[PDB]
Amino acid sequence: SSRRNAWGNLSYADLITKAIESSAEKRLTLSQIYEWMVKSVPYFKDKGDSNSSAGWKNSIRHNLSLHSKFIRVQNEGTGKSSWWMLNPEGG
DNA sequence: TGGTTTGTTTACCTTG
DNA sequence: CAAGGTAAACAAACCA
Ligand SMILES: [Ca+2]
Ligand SMILES: [Cl-]
Repeated sequence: SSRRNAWGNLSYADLITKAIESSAEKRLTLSQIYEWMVKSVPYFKDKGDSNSSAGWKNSIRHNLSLHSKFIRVQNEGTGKSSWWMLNPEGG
């Protein structure tokens, strides 16, 4: 009752923002964001396997695409997925 | 090849 | 209504 969600008061977008800001280069691929969640948010420490992360990972992809505060940056690297970063121009 | 990952959207509930 | 969390439909790109 003192916390919006199980993991705390931060929204998914806030958590993504934190993960990104935590990197020296201020950019992370989707899987690095997943990694950061499982290593940094107590609540997800265990929800990391295949059968249990399906849902929150869906929520993360959803948040990345929906909010303009996050921009997708091309990574050819042949087969590598996009770098996700905070929109310079704000949300 | 066929299953998985990454991304984009739209929909559905619940709160405030 | 708006915001968020959660589901899900779809498809291009990957990859075992
Ligand atoms: Ca976006
Ligand atoms: Cl697409």
